[PDB]
Amino acid sequence: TTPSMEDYIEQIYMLIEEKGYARVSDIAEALAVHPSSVTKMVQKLDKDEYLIYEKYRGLVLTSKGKKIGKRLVYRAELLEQFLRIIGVDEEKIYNDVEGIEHHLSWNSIDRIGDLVQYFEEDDARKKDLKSIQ
Amino acid sequence: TTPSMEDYIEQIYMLIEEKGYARVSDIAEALAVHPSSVTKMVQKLDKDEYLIYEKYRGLVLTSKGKKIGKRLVYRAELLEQFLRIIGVDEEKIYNDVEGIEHHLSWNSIDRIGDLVQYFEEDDARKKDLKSIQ
Ligand SMILES: [Mn+2]
Ligand SMILES: [Mn+2]
Ligand SMILES: [Mn+2]
Ligand SMILES: [Mn+2]
Repeated sequence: TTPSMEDYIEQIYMLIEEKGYARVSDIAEALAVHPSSVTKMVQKLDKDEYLIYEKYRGLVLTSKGKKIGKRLVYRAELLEQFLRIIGVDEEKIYNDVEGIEHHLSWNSIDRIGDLVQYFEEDDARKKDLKSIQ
Repeated sequence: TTPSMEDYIEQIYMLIEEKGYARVSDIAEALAVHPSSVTKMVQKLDKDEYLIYEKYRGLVLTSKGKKIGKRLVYRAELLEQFLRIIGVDEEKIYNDVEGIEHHLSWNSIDRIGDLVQYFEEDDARKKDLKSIQ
């Protein structure tokens, strides 16, 4: 998966979970992309077997698509939590995560996860960190 | 500056500091790039006034090029220190930093810097973090 591919699967996952389906119109709006570009990507993902097209619904995710999707959602969520814990401007967190999410090994994600846990279990660690700012 | 542009300036800075000059041969080898691609980039950076060409030397950095270069070197160094502190596999740190460095605001770098300081001033914080792993 490329960065674009990962953003599409993650965005299709978010849509099924929150609403109940993925149509190309919703993808185009959400991702800030042209509708025909979504078509060419849906093709790639279908052939690479990340998704199926159901007839009177829209895009459904395969078994593989859903495993990848949930992993992508988790990663984005953790990175946001991480930048929020460390004190990054709220306005900047989403732009940072949008870019950095594709360029970290899972080993880094594993370790960022442990770092989040470190701060979550003792509030005094967070206060100490914030005193340095 | 694009990601490629930032990698070129940072790599030209590292070369002047460590050796004494930047030639295109050294850039091509270091960046894993074709020699004629370096030429087309040196052109961009010259026109955008990040570097000059001195006659019996090679690429020298402008005033602007050196300010940017040192900022890029600092950022890469801090991110490595950061991933090292959090326990990322040594083999993976450089690949992660190579990618993520271009997609973080300075506000994030400022805050990662404070996080590094947090761990550097009390060794017990590091031990606590490592016990979670
Ligand atoms: Mn994303
Ligand atoms: Mn993204
Ligand atoms: Mn670099
Ligand atoms: Mn890079």
